Amino acid sequence: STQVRGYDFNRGVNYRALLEAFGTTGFQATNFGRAVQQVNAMIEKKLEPLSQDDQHADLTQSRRPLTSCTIFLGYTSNLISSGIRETIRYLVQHNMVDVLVTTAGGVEEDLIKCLAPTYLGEFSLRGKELRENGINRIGNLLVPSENYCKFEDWLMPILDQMVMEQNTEGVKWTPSKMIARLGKEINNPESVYYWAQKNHIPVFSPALTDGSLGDMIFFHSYKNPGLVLDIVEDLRLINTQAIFAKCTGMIILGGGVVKHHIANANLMRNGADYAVYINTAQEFDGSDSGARPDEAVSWGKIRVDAQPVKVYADASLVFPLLVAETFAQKMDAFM
Amino acid sequence: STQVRGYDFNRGVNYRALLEAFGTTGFQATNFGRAVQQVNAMIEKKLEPLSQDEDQHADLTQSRRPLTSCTIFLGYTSNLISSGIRETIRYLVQHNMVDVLVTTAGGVEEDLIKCLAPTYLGEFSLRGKELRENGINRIGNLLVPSENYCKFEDWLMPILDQMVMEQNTEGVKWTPSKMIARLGKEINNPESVYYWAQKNHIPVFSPALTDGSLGDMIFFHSYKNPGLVLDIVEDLRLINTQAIFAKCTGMIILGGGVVKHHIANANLMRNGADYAVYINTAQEFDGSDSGARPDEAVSWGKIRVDAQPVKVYADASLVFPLLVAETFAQKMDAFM
Amino acid sequence: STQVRGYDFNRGVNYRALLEAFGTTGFQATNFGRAVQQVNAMIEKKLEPLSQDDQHADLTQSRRPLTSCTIFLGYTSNLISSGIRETIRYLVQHNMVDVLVTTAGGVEEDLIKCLAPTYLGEFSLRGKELRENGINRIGNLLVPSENYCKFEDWLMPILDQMVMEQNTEGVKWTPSKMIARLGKEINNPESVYYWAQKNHIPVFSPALTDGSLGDMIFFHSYKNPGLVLDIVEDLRLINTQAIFAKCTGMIILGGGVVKHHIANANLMRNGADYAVYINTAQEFDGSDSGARPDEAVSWGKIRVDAQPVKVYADASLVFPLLVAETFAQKMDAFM
Amino acid sequence: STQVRGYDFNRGVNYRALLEAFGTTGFQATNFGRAVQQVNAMIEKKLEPLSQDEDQHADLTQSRRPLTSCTIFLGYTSNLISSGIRETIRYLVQHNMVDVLVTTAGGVEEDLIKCLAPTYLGEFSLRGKELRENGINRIGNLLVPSENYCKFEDWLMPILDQMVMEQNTEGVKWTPSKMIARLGKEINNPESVYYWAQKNHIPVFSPALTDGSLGDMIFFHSYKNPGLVLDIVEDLRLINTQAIFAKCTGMIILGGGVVKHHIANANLMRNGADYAVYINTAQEFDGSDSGARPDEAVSWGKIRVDAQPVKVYADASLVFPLLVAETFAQKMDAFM
Repeated sequence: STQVRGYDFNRGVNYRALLEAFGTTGFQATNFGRAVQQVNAMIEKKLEPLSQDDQHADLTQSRRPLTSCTIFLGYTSNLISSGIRETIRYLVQHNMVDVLVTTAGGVEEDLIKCLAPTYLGEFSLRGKELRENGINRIGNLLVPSENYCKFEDWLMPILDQMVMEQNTEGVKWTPSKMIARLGKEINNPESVYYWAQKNHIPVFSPALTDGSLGDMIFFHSYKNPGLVLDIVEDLRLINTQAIFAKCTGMIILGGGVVKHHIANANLMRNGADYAVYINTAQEFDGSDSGARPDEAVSWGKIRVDAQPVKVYADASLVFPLLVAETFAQKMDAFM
Repeated sequence: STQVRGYDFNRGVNYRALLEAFGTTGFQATNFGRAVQQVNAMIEKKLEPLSQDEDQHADLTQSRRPLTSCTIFLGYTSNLISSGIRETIRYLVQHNMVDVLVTTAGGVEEDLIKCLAPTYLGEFSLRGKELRENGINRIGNLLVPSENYCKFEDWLMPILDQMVMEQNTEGVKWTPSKMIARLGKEINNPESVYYWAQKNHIPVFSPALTDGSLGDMIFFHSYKNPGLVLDIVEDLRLINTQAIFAKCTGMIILGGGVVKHHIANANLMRNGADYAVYINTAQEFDGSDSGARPDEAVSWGKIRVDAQPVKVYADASLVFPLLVAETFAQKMDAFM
Repeated sequence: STQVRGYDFNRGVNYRALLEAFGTTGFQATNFGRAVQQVNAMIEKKLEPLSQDDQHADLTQSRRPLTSCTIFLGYTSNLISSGIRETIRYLVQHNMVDVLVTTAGGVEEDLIKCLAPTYLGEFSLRGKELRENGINRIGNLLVPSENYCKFEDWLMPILDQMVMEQNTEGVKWTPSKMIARLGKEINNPESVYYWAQKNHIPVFSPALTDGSLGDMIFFHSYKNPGLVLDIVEDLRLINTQAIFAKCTGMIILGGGVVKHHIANANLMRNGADYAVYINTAQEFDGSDSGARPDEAVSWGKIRVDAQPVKVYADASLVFPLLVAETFAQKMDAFM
Repeated sequence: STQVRGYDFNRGVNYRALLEAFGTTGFQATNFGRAVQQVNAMIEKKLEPLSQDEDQHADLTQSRRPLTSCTIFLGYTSNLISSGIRETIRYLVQHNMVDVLVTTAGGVEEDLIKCLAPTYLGEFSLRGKELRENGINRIGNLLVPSENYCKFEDWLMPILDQMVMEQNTEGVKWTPSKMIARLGKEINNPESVYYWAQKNHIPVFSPALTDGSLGDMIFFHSYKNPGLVLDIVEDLRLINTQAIFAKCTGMIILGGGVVKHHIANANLMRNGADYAVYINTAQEFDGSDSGARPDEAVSWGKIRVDAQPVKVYADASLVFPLLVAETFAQKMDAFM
């Protein structure tokens, strides 16, 4: 049995030792330490050599090579509005995860940040005055409305090409296919989705129309009717990523559809081997967002022998620390 | 200037008086009282007749549903359909008291499956290992046997066969809302929310319909019978049109996530809902949309500036039946 | 096994049936139903006749007669600022509970409401403007500063008498003794503490000085030095209420010291027989406020065979409903 | 106008840069950055010298502690003393970096008991029955053997005997803070927070000191040796005087409850703290003082209007060591 003991600042300030001490500090600090261990277990399993074949690509319909552990990373839109956008972009840029799952805000806000920035503000700011000045609030963040005007100008010509390619080149569009195209078009190394499509990391977002991107598509469809986005084919693509995995881990930031969609794909292989949740949602109202990992065990979305971890924390604080002690330590092994 | 005072039980248990007294009790009790006022304002507006000019603009809807002076969007998370709030929602839909539903995938199939097999009471603390071993799945403090989903598979597969056939031979262009209407017709059971929704021409939107057991079944089905397409773009036009050509709109949103965002974003298209009540336990401090106060939506134009929206920070399983008792259920005669 | 089913409004509106249906509705509605049952179990045990003696009074040093179940009711100050003040006053007026535990705000705000009201406001109101207008915010409630001026005028002459009685009539003051005296002085049937002292229900508040009452005592002590408030004797009084109980129940609204103090007194009898918590606090930071009842079982503050219930809810909503279906149904049996 | 940008790990793991980048990351990460700025402002003020006039007013304190330009109140709940944050708090107290402590009863005795026997890591989910049967008590995901309290009984009883004797024969008028100072002297262990507090003349206030294991022991003791009095009125004068004759005040408050309220109410006596940082997970919507935003305290005059207080919505076990690393620990040389 391990004793409780916090970091002793009489040693001075060594950050690596400070973070290691979280494991024995208790409460959510201990769960953070447990999360470092689970993610490092995922990474070490991923780095094990493997031997397998063209077969894989025919049943997944993916160009992505299999590894010894397929890592699903899911995150809510607000985290793409935050600086965790840079954290996620880093992992995708270096091919450290295999599948992304977000909400529609979580696609478009990455793209818009390549056109214009998001600013710091305060939770307290009143909507009346903000609206009168053309500013939209996201938590304690602020996005000028003009940001979406620039987004519209950038996007309309691409939508025109997508409709044309659909009606004459046979393209059957889905959200993931669309997200890849937008990342290719934004063509900017600051963008998560630019790196994802370059590295053949698919992005699933079955509610992609539920945001500003949806708005644009709606307005565009009266100037250029025709665009269809199918969600059934994306279901086959994400589920096959899970079924034909050697091992799977889930890193899930926040709740909602991103949490559920990743968990349900792993129910196809009767469960994920590793799982970390980081969110502030609570169980007591029965919502999937607030459920402990152990609920997902009852369903088989996480294997009974797994040691899943939830850290009850704002991921804006915890996720960069987690990456610092896990993925960022093994950068040499990813090149 | 309104003074704080609680209900005095020296008067006896006068239930209506006790509920009315929440308004002056403070904290979330006062917010409940404000939510009752906001929903009654939605209902009073809804029953007001359309002038000639208003009728002209609302008829632009190519939908069969009679247009009213207030189009009410009801959104709820899947857990509430697993709960007994399924019963509350079904009643409102049965009597045409709301006009548009928004939910998540689980929120469709658990209503249908409850017409095949029940959900049971459990405890939050039950461990996943022993439950999984006995083929019981946990939803909060509720429990659903795996057998339930088998029954659902046997029921749904044939319908999936027919939908593919109608897609391919009759030109049907399926969307989530059209599939949900169809599944409601098939279930053909007056205990079902979606049975009543399709009977009463109340559309159901669920852009992430594939993310659950229904998706599992579509996925398996697609291998013995491929090609089913569910387009989300057409549904986006359909929900947005409900908001654009409304004389007035109200939002009643239970929980967070896509249901909260999708309803509010549809109302951005008319420069804001006139009335809105949120009921949920999510907190704002992580910047989630689920935990945002209504005043954030005001920032965006999703709720009008002159509106007086209300958030009640409570589990809807407690609050929503009380809210309905004090609002819609008092005007039942006006809806039949 | 019980099926989930909510109330069917096709029956019309019968509130008693509506509340009963919470038990089968799920999530916190089910826990509410479980709480109704636990409190009704407490009340039914309390109403069982008993046979015992003067002995009791000598080891508790209390005039309160023993019953078959001693009910401890604890609540945080904010609930005395709310209308739950009326709910609590009703239970105390009719001798339905045996021991009260609150914080200091929870004493003085009951007394002040007999001099001037608390008003409705909003959580959003900014402190700068409120302070400039002499208004203090409590959640979405508002208390003018003048309220505390009236309180000061009312209280100073009583403090003078208490110091005099201490230094010449031997009175050894404690918080509970003081709270009884203040309830006697306010002499107003709207006051919780007026009814508590009339019915010999003791009020424990070991941090009584941590509020406006504390302020006043502080200022008074420079005009009239001498007042001592001992907490050791109040410890003996509350613990003996628990030790010499036939059975005990705890109804605890909110967290903090009120939750802990009641639970620790019941650790003296190796546990309470019935227990209901109503609060919105969460466990994940390890605080006693957010702990589930099952933590208290590990300590022996609740008996292993008990079936304690926590309702995760604002007590301003839930407590009047709970009382309506429990204590208020048995009013005839309390007269 | 400050843009949102996160730390770019393409730069490597530069820990100081990563922590500084929280300020522009958003949500609670930005609040952490603001908390670092507020605490560094407290520290910079504290190290500024007292002018002649300022020295004159602060010396009015009849306390031994050297007065500084900023009196810092550190408050924390009992659970944090059970956690490894005990280690963080002890360091600050050891090096005279704070001036007044406020805690709850558990917050005193668990520090002393850790000098007799350790606390262990557990899980939140461990069931109370099997723990009780094996004489293990649960504190969140931490575990304390019952034996710990037996060791504490054997250690404390003799001291209680002496305090009664000094009360009765030497005229000692005991209060919670005086008892805590005495228990710190007795423990005589440099791992103990209260050892260092009494060594450095840092008073500890705990009006509800009786509400826990220490109270249990006082209670039992009072039967073989009655009469111990702990007066809370004198301690009220003592904490209030620390605030009234301060040149400047800062509050660092971890968690809610009496510690939060008592520190803030002491600062009402000077018409407000100049600096304040709250770290806790409590929510405002039930109207609790624990969950109130700092701006509520502004309403009361507990925090000055011109202050820029900060609440970080996080478990302090995560945040507080990071905060200390970026503030107090960078100025260690100035405090020795």
